[PDB]
Amino acid sequence: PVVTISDEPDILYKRLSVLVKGHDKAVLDSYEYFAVLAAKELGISIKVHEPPRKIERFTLLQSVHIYKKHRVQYEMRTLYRCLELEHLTGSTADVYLEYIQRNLPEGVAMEVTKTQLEQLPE
Amino acid sequence: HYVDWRMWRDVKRRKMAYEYADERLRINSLRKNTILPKILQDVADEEIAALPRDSCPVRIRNRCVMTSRPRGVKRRWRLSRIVFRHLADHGQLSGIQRATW
Amino acid sequence: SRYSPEFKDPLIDKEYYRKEEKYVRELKKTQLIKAAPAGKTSSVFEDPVISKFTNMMMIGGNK
Amino acid sequence: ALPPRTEKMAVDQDWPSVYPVAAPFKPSAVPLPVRMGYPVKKGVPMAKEGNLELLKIPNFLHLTPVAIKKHCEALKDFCTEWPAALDSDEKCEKHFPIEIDSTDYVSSGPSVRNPRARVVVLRVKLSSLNLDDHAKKKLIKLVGERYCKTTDVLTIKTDRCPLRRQNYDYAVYLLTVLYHESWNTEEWEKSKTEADMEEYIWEN
Amino acid sequence: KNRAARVRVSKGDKPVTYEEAHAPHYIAHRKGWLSLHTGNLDGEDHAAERTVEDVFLRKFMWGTFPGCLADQLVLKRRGNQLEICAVVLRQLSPHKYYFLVGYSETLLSYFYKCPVRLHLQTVPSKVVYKYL
Amino acid sequence: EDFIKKQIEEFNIGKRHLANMMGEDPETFTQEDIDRAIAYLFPSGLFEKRARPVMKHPEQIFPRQRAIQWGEDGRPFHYLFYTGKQSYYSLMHDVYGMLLNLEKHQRWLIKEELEEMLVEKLSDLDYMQFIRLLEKLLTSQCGAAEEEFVQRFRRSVTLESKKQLIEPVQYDEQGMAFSKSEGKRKTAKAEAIVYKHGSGRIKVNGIDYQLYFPITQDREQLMFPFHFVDRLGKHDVTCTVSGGGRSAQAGAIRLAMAKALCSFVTEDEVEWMRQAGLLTTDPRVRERKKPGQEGARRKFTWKKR
Amino acid sequence: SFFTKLTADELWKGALAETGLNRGQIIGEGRYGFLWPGLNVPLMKVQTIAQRSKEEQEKVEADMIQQREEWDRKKKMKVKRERGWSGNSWGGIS
RNA sequence: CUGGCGGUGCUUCAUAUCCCUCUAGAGGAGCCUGUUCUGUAAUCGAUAAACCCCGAUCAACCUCACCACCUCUUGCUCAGCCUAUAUACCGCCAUCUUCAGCAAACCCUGAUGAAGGCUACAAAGUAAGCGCAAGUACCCACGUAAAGACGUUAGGUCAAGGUGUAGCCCAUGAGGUGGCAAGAAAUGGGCUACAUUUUCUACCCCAGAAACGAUAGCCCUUAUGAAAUAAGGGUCGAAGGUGGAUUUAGCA
Ligand SMILES: [Mg+2]
Ligand SMILES: [Mg+2]
Ligand SMILES: [Mg+2]
Ligand SMILES: [Mg+2]
Ligand SMILES: [Mg+2]
Ligand SMILES: [Mg+2]
Ligand SMILES: [Mg+2]
Ligand SMILES: [Mg+2]
Repeated sequence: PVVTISDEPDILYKRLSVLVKGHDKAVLDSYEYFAVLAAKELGISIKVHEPPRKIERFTLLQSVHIYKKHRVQYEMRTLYRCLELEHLTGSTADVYLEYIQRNLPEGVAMEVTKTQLEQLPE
Repeated sequence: HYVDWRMWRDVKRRKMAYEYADERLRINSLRKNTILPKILQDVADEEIAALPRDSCPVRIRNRCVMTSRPRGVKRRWRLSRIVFRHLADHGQLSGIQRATW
Repeated sequence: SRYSPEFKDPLIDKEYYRKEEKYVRELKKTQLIKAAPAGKTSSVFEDPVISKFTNMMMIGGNK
Repeated sequence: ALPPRTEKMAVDQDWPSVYPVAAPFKPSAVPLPVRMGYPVKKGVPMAKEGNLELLKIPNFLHLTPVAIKKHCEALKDFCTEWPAALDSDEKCEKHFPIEIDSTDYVSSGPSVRNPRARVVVLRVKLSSLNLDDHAKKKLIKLVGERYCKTTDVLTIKTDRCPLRRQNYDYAVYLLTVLYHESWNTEEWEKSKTEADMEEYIWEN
Repeated sequence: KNRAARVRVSKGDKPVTYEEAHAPHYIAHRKGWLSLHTGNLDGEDHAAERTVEDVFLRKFMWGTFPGCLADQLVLKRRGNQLEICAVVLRQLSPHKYYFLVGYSETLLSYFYKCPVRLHLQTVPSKVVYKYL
Repeated sequence: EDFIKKQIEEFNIGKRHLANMMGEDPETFTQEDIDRAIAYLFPSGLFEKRARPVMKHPEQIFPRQRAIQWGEDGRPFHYLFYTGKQSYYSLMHDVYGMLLNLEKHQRWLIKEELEEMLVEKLSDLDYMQFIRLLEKLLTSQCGAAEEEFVQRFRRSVTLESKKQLIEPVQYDEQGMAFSKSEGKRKTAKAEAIVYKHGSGRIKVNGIDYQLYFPITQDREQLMFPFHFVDRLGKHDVTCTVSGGGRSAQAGAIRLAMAKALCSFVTEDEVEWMRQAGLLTTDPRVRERKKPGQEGARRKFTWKKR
Repeated sequence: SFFTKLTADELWKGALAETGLNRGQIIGEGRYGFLWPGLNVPLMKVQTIAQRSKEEQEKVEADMIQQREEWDRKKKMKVKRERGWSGNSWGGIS
């Protein structure tokens, strides 16, 4: 529980675009609720939307060997849950990512965060 | 420790094809070209032909992974749907399941 | 069955509504309504004879 | 018989301390008898003693809302506060409008590397840096898909290299070389043409 | 007659477990997800290797525990590991269980360079759910 | 019967635990807290209303096994035990006696609800005879107490959703409120912005309806709202289009215009229009190429050979 | 190869064909001649690390095979069945 | 007595279904696609619902485990086994399945025979268990999705793995170039077009005339490359003649 604050220059994220992909709705809702709770505890606002799924179906034969009459329907889903943040120090963002990844749902609930640095000029 | 010999065939083909690629791409680019007469083009053709057999991605046949079963195999998953279909039925695949719509 | 057992077609009649009947109107209101089609648009120019003639003359679904 | 801290656990205990480390459900140490299972025509969901549906769940018992709040209040340190930069990203654009994008995906398994999420641009404003004002009549058209109609987003994108720090170094070197080779104009800088004018320059 | 995972009825005296008593289409209705990995997304890589590792570890844990499994396993992924939630059947002694668990953990750590720490759930009687 | 009490005690202990241990310290926490907990720390990843974790009162979810009607020494307390389903036969006898007395003087529920309230089996002909007896008692001219006790079972009928209300007209910008509606028809979209009174022209992003519908039937379809309302030229529009083709876009624009007009039209005309059907969408999408077939709908040709 | 590996109950059902287990292979004692503090020695009371010769392990395997053969012989144990009226029939049997 | 079967009697249903009505295509020629196989040094398994635009979602070689030529005993696997066995299975899938029953445990009846057990103004039937049912997803619970139960077809698969018996032990195995991708003989299906809105043009629904189809070659072999099947670029810009029962699905 030490700040360990130094005097070196840090990076500042300009509009942290965040997006979470997930198949079903229950796991995605749990993940988004956890993320919103963490953000409120940190002190950042968010905004969500209602996008559709991604129908990437791939059909193949039903039987493993002969027979081709009837095929099989296999496909995966994904719902985009945008929770972009705004303004946050590099260390704070790193700690946030660490806390989110220490218990990220494997497979389902895939995170897609897009950082936007600045890099000081000459 | 592969099942059938076609597995070793394809493995050796892939290995000998991935061994060299820089010269292959260079000669492929030099081929289709209006610049420089056909002299250097034919020279590069003979050079690329001088390479030994096997060492060529053309001989690579994208089969399965169990015992080489090119029957509706998914290159994204490599292995055929022998066990993959079993998992999709049970539910060991995070998402890939029966299209419930 | 492509048609849903819930949704049902509407009633385009309107000339008579310009002046038992109230019960029939309430019943028509309490009905899962649908939208009208474009091909068989029951408008002022919807002549049944000419409408059927054009429908029969329809080729490749180009009413 | 009588497993440790399962049913005999003291009621009203600190729940955050019951699941400090991420672990599966383990029904042999949960005082909450959840009724998990599918009911039969004349049946009941199977008991908690052994329900694979509880294990199939990714499991979030650890880091409950109270536990999450406690962990956040604890980890409030180990960071560096940021100055009153004023939200809305308005002052950030007014001062340093530079904005290099960068993302990173997530993967599960032994491997962790994911070079796919390496998309990076080279968005650095020319008029904001203020070092080659002569390039106003040059970079306004020399670069590709730019010269917007309404807004103005000057970005000398050059993603010919992957890394980001080396990208910025190459951007600085390119700005220097552009200054050098532009303060000594080439040829058709002023004498443009007679049917293509992004900025009016004689003749016409 | 297709007969994937659904079991064909014969007599109302089939002591089937919970997971085994579920059709292969209830993955989004009643049955959950056993193993999980980003390979089954739209679209992320690392799928074939993950599936192979899962199918291998399942048989490995089933062989190391001959008959001491009340039902199928439930794989997981948290970091550079692969948690395995199992409903162990009280067969051997706890000392032997601990010894075998430690041996398997050390062997996997020194073999795949990945500490695949598993988890147990000792239950004497199998969790019979239906009498198919 | 002991299993019921054991499960009730287990549920009470679980409730006490979930109340004391968790942050929700009041033991009076309703089912909303349990639902929130299930949604958060129990991501079932499913959608079943049954397989999901449902831990509530066992009597509300369990098929309660009727306890022993008699203790020791046998002798069933009820005087109608050998008749099978003592409650049903007792109710039938009571109804018969009431009918006999009332003669000497001179919607219903579902089987599932009755079975849940009690625990006795029931068939179809028995329920039919019960309904017949109820109708006889109701239409046989009776007193008041018996009729009220019989109608007590006839609970609410549920009758909601019927007529239409005014759409968002938006009383801003100027006194002439302008509405904003939308229309959809077979994967189509079209937002219409019809203004209030103002004879001039029906525009569409600068283009008039005359320059947008070269067909006569399209003109009639676009005019149907005004043709019915009788207000030909009195409102301006700036409708937009996004997606579709020809007839789909025409129908979407028609629906949007009808909604924008109903937003400021007499309630009678709005109801007549809703009856006409020009205020909703007809879900009719193109065919879907079946995977176990060849064409769109034609199955395999010589599959039988 | 590994892809040619699956369960054993399925293979048993297939070999049996009636349509239209690790007893001898111990799990505790290592199948390779070796001694450990766990089992085969005083249960943690001379706890050390030793190794047995391959000949000893071969002898142990032969002993397990002999135990399997003894179990098979026990399976061949005959029984007494009183004959009812007719030989090998349930006539006057009790 | 149970079942099968009847050009077997009576009664009720079929709502694209079985007919009384209607649509585009096969019953006219060329390219691709298969099969039994004569060429052969060239797997060919099913060969009437259950098999072929199935490896084909592609036969320059990779597909090809077949021989012309060389190889080996540790056989990359404590092998290959595609050498027979799938009419010996696990496993997988197909019609009936356009269905509604299928059964453990009991009771009654047939002078106690194989067997049957239905009449709600009620004559012996009670029925946990599975399925229809029911329940659940995207856009709802609809439309689209999952299931279509016991069982005939000894339905097909050693051809994804092992598999009841036999064997190659110095191969009956696979590995290095070559090949089968034209039809002795029979033929379904995808495209080219069989003509007047076919082929050509403007108004982004303001009209007519001759009364149209490189279908394949040759090189760069595209897409690659040791080596080239419909080709992006130079030669077919024409020629065929809606066909008789029958046939496929279709209530918007
Ligand atoms: Mg169709
Ligand atoms: Mg005898
Ligand atoms: Mg062979
Ligand atoms: Mg067979
Ligand atoms: Mg069917
Ligand atoms: Mg289904
Ligand atoms: Mg189903
Ligand atoms: Mg066969």
